[PDB]
Amino acid sequence: YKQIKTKKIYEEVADALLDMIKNGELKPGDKLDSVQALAESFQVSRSAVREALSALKAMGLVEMKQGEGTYLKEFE
Ligand code: NA
Ligand code: NA
Repeated sequence: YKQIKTKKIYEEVADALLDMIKNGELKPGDKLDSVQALAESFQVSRSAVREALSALKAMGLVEMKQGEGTYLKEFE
């Protein structure tokens, strides 16, 4: 029961972001914090955050509005 999955660091970060989506902290259409801000908040490298955001992008959860920021997808 307490045989918890072990994960790579970027996967811990991706899961924390998914959690925030589920709990309504990060809402569809919201601009995500910068890589630097997320790295500091999660106590990980910029590299880990970028890999986590690539994972979310591959899940179709992320987009760009023209440019200058990463946004949670609002409309599928
Ligand atoms: Na592993
Ligand atoms: Na973490």
